[PDB]
Amino acid sequence: QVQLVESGGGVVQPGRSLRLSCAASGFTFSSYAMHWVRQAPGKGLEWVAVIPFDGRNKYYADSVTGRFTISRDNSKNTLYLQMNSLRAEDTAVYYCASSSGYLFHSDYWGQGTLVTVSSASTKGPSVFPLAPSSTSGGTAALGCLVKDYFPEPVTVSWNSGALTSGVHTFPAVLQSSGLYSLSSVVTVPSSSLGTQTYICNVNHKPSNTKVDKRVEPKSC
Amino acid sequence: DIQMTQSPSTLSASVGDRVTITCRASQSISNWLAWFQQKPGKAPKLLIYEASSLESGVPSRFSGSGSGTEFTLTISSLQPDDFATYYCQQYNSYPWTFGQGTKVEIKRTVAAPSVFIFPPSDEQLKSGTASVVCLLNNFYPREAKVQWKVDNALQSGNSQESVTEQDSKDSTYSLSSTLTLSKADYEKHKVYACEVTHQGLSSPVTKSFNRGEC
Repeated sequence: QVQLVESGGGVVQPGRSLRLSCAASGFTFSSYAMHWVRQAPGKGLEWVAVIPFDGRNKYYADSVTGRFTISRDNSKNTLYLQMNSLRAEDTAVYYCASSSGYLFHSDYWGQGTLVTVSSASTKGPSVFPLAPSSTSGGTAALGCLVKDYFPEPVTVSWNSGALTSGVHTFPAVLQSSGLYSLSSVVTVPSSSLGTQTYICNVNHKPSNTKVDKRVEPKSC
Repeated sequence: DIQMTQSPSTLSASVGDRVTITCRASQSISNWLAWFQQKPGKAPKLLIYEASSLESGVPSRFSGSGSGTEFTLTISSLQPDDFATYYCQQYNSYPWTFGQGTKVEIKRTVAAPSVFIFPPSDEQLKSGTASVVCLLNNFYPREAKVQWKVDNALQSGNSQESVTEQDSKDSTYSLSSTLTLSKADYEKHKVYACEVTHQGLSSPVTKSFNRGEC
């Protein structure tokens, strides 16, 4: 059926340029207007640009006028966004979107591609234990501090997926160094530390980093 | 462009409540106003077009009204799968512009946090930094205050906080706070504590440790 696939996202130093692409199948791409929309991390949707089927017009959000260029190749069934003079505030997930009518319909949205604009450089995370401490009963919290990575995202699982109940993985914060840090925690019965193994699984695809860190109480 | 201002930015309601969201345009948009629903990791869904027409297959408990510069989305009886973020969007003019969004969260009873404190690992101390972590687990409402104290001295500017979305099972939040110090500043002090203030706590809860398992 109807699908839209963005590619070309990654990281960019400020003032530089990046080109996105979106490929379409399952609908008559050569007769549809096509839009870009972006969404910065946990912020709102922002409309970026639109181009009709024949390219006869190109419209742009005020914040990207003069720096961004939308174009299309109906032959290949693909849409492009050329971004120049990129700024920190252009960091966002970029989506292609269309419609069988005029307005956006959920069927016609892409999966998104992340773009991060920053003077920081790609970096894999350091993974540190958040060690638990009465151990005969009660509740223990433990976790992993996933620190100083770039760009987003990391994924965190626990015991390779077999531990999901009580897991909270927090949204990253941006440190003043330009690097991200987050935490992942789980509450377990404190008596389980004597019988059970707890390992957090961290993945940072942008740096090909894969860490498994066992989290144990520290030796008194 | 035409600037769209939604209010409120956040809202807590219970199942069965009547919910009303307002959107104001900076100039007239006639009736070319749309409302969308977005759940996280989901594509936006069109609810209302041209200000008051219901999209095909959208519960009749959703309605919209208005013209000109002031517009309203209303949910007559709030249902469980309607807790989401709601955007208005004008299409009178290019550039198309979205409002900033309205998050509709679930109301529930007060629930005080379970508090936990984590010292920095030896591994991170070898690297020259110390992160101290304070966890506030499963609390409601979202408002909480975390104060770091080092040998009883309030700290400021050296911590960052993050909060989860509402849990799917029990509608609470959790919050993580990290205090960051250089290894040098860390070893200059003994007592590390986070103090937590919250509605479900009759007085502030403190959790602490002494550097060097003391």
